[PDB]
Amino acid sequence: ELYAIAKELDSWFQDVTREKAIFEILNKSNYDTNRKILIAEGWIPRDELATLQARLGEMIARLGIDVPSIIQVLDTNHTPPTFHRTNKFTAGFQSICDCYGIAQYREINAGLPTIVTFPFMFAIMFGDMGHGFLMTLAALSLVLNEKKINKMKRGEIFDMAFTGRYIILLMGVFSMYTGFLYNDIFSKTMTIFKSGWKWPDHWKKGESITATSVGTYPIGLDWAWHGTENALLFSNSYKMKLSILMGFIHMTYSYFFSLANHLYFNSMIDIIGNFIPGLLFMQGIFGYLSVCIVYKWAVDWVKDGKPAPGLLNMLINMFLSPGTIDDELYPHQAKVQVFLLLMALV
Amino acid sequence: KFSFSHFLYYLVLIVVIVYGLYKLFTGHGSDINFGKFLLRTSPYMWANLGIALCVGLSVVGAAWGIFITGSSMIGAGVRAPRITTKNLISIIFCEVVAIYGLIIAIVFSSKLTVATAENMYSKSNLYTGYSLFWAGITVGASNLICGIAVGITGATAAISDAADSALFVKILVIEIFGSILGLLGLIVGLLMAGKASEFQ
Amino acid sequence: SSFYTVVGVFIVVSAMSVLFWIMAPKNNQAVWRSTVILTLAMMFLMWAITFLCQLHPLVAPRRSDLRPEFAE
Amino acid sequence: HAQLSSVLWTMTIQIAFGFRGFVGVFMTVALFAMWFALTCAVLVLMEGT
Amino acid sequence: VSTGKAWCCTVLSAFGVVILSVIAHLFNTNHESFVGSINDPEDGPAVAHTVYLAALVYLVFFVFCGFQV
Amino acid sequence: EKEEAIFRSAEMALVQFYIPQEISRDSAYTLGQLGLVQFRDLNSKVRAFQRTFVNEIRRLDNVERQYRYFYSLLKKHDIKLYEGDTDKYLDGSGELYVPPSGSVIDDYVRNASYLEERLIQMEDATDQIEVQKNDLEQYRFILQSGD
Amino acid sequence: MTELCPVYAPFFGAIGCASAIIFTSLGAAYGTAKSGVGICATCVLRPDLLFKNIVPVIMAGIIAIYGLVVSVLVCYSLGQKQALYTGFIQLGAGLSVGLSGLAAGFAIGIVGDAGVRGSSQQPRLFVGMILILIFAEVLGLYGLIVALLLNSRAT
Repeated sequence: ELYAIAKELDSWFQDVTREKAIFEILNKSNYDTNRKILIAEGWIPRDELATLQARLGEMIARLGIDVPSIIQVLDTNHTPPTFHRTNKFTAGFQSICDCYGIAQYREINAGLPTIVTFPFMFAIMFGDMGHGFLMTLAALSLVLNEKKINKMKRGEIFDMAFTGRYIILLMGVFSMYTGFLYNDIFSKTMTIFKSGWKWPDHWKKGESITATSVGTYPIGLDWAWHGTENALLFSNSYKMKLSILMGFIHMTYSYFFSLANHLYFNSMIDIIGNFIPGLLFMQGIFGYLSVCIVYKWAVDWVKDGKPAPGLLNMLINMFLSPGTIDDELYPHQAKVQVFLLLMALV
Repeated sequence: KFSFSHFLYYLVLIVVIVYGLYKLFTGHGSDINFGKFLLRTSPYMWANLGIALCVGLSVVGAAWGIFITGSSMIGAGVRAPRITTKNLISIIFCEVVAIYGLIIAIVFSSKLTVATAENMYSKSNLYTGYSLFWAGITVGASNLICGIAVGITGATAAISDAADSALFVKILVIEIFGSILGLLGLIVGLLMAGKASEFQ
Repeated sequence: SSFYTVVGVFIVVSAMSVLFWIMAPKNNQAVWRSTVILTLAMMFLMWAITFLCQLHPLVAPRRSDLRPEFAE
Repeated sequence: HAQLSSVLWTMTIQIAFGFRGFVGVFMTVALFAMWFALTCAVLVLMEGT
Repeated sequence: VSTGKAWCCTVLSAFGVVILSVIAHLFNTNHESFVGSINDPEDGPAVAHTVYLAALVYLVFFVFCGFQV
Repeated sequence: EKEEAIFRSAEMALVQFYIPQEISRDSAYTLGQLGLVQFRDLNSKVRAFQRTFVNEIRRLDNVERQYRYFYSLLKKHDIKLYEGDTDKYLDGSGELYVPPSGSVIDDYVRNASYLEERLIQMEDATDQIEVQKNDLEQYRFILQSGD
Repeated sequence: MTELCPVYAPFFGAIGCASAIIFTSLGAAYGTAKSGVGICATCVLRPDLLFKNIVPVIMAGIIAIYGLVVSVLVCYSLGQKQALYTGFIQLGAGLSVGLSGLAAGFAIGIVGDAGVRGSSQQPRLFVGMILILIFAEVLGLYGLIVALLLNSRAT
């Protein structure tokens, strides 16, 4: 008896589940007894409204009832659902971005920027070509065999790996790029271009030599820094200023979605009361710091003969002791600094 | 009433009192010369203890608040997993506490330089050693306090949000006050070390 | 190669980004002209930072263990 | 990540380069096995997450 | 013998062949990142030879486990 | 064409369905297998036990209870379900042109109600005899003791 | 000896080398023990969640890995006639990473226990667990960073 059950129990359960869901949907209809009609309501995308009309026209043709079967679209103040139409590529990024929270109806979807920004922040933090290459191979083992792991049971951890396969692919690729800029393949550095640093002509074994700037390395960190005992100083300066700069840029790019949302929702009051002053504050402090970092890189202090400013100390003095600029970065820096302070305060 | 820790506390108190009275009565009170201890002791012990305790106590406070509020929000999240992303701002403000310590440790590490033996124990080197020591302690201890406070407040916020989402909002203001406390600690540490020169 | 080589690379990157924005395929146009543009932007920004930190360095490589046969 | 990768390279595989002969070959094989196992485990997987 | 161990050792030995081959080449060419330090081995080609032999050992493992894939 | 909804969410429209009561089940199947409608709960302020179609759900929920009890029994006696693709072939999951189940659901309800009792009866028989099986096995193990 | 390089200078370096690995290892041990009690309690009912619940003990382990890194780096900066400056640099690095990883390991243990329990009762709590737990790990990471910054100035 149980074996007879097994050959058909699954189909019975599918049919009964569908029928129960059908009645649970019908409950949400207003049963007008005088008109003998279920007045149902539902959210459907407008581009799919025609599909709905066509398919109901097909079923009514099947039944031959010739009933009105009124698809009466109507205006409403109710908040519509947030539908994001995602491919296999952007599905993982959409899932990770909306796991925090589901976006307000027809506001900017964070998942579309996330597709690039999430893997590439991961890469900036990860930043190795050997490990990025390993991650790329791991992801490709899921993307190339995509049709085989699909329509296949995956458990949970392997299912998590598969659903994120394009996330992991972009992590691996951007990590290879980042490790190229970090000039890291595992522990070791690449030597594919002529170094911008040239060591002295001759030295004694064990002598604490110092390199000289014959130029600048084209793309990536110079391999002359590998194995140097002051590699950490330059690497920390580089990566810390990179973190500050790229974090500011990412924050500004995301913050401009506030402006785009206010424009789309016709909320000029949010533009003037929230977007403009918040933008002025954010720029006049941290974007000032950002353009200041890039300017300090843009100035050849040893050639100019001017003292290289203490940039973090200057940022601190911008608030804890305004006006007393320690080392002049650029002319009239005191006036601009106090103006930015006053603007941020205002 | 007995406990080993209190027994050692009273024992060392008695030993210190007896030693002080012995030195004082014999006319050798100046042998206990904490000032000369401060003068003779290497400034780098003070500076690196300041940095290490800054980051260590900032991390202790951050972690302490983090597991308080994280355990509370995971427990409250069993019925309402929605609580996680909503109240995660508590974990965020606990972590920012340790980031403050990291920033102060970077700033103070900028001061660490090899001072010359002829200039080892000068006024400036002693001043900067004491400055980094006490500024690191100030930032680290304020961060420990603020991390614990923010963790307690965020745990309460997570549980209240589990009770009702409307109660969350006004507890976030309390978390903001807790974060302002740590920010003030950081800026006061910066002011204490602001005029401290490098080791020279 | 002073700072303005960064500006030149910015120019070529911007030309590529505008060109692709114009010529993004219509099938998944938003995904194309968002992902490609953001990859170009972030890759350029990171490269520019890596190049600028090396453009006018304030610290030079310093080591005691470099073997003398590599002095060439 | 950079410091962990450098320390792991120094501790695991770079030791093998100092020995020669078939003992050197065996050390290179086994220490590469350790290096790659820890690179995938600790660096790629444990620290990529 | 089992497919899981066969795949694991095949992949590990493929990475072994590639990585130890490139390391042996870089030692054999006296690349600075591998020989430039006083703390590095003093004679590039000598250690290059043993790293190449290890690469051949992983080649044996790779080909064998392929025979059990 | 259908607007892409990755930069912003797709534009929703609220649709009011005037469905004749006789064709309600067929219509519900049609737009459920169509799969683009999220229904608003108009009866939100009506207690669930007094809602319009409560009994039709209750009978099917009893049927589902019986089916999961059958699955528990199959696991108890170690039988594997067919899990055939017939339902997947019938339900297009992207094609709305499929006919719903007819009166077969009433046959499901009747069959399930009968078969559950059948399984209860034979399970009680097999369980009782198994109890005396275990009892007499223990009795034998006691008696097998030589000294 | 000299005024800059006293014979007692290597004491601070050696004790910092010890301190890094010791305190990071106690932090990792607390994390591993607490989270492993959580895992063993949880997976009696649902062993299918073993490789999810294993994350907190793994993060505790990486804390000790950070400690090992710092201890090795300061160890190879040690010398008999090393300066008192580098002695206290090594002491500061070891103490910072040790105390930070200790606190991080305690937080990881407690959060991982609570998280594995909750994510066994509520599967949607896995992402929450892991995202809090990474935030606890990052504190030991910050201690590692400070230890590296200090050690970069050892001689």
